[PDB]
Amino acid sequence: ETDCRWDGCSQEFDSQEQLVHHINSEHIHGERKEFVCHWGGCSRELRPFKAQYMLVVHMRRHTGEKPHKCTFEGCRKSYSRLENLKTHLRSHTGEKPYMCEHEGCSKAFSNASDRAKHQNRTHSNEKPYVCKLPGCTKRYTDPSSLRKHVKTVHG
DNA sequence: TTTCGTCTTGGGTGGTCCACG
DNA sequence: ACGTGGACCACCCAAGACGAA
Ligand SMILES: [Co+2]
Ligand SMILES: [Co+2]
Ligand SMILES: [Co+2]
Ligand SMILES: [Co+2]
Ligand SMILES: [Co+2]
Repeated sequence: ETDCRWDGCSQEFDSQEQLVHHINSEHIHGERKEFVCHWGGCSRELRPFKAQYMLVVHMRRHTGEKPHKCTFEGCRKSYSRLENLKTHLRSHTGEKPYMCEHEGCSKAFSNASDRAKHQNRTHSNEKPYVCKLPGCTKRYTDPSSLRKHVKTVHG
């Protein structure tokens, strides 16, 4: 939010455009000696990336930049991951390209991942969002059901 | 080369919604 | 006679891998 925080760099700024410009040119762009974020609190410190285009997407965490805009006139939602914008898209249509494929369900998602939750969870059997308050033994399929409990109940 | 493509896997929030205790 | 608990979903989004452009 308007100011590099790359280790040592001190450019404050005016527009996302510029900052998210400076990074790719200043820090991520050039060099032939390995790409790693060096941003303040980076949850990976220096867990280098494989390719360097991968770092580049990562910053969008740090930067805030969701550059894949939606097209459907009127709507103005970006994302910062292509995959995402793709799905955000279908919703404008109803496109559920992604059927629960396996064992014999026939239900489908606008996207792959939600198809994989449902997919594993809804045909679960186990419930691994077990609450961890002693004298409960309360477990659910999804973090949401859990979460609601450990706080409607405990907490 | 590197980057994409698209999938897999995985860490979240807000909620409907209704059935059964 | 019935309230809520919790299964299931919608959106959120990071990142591997591995091959294709
Ligand atoms: Co900088
Ligand atoms: Co970082
Ligand atoms: Co849109
Ligand atoms: Co299914
Ligand atoms: Co509990």
